[PDB]
Amino acid sequence: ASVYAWNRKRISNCVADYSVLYNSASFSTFKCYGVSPTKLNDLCFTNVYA
Amino acid sequence: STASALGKLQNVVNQNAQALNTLVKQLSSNFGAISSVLNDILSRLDPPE
Repeated sequence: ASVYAWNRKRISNCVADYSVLYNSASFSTFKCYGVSPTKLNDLCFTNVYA
Repeated sequence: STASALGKLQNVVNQNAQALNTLVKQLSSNFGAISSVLNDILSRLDPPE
């Protein structure tokens, strides 16, 4: 989507494996602010937004 | 029959209890950090922060 019409997706009721996202090198920039990326595999949230 | 004739001892007890209560409740403050519980900070962040 365009910047002024950015796409928003809502995620719930699933198991997420962020490890496969982090170990992949396909991304130029991967920056986590409130959490440590290596700790994401343990915390359980609700109401994820992408 | 008449009550409230022992205000001094009751006053002492109340003061002590109130001080202890506020000391305990101070443990829920934030002090400018992101959270007031050590476990959540420890289980969400890398040490350097």
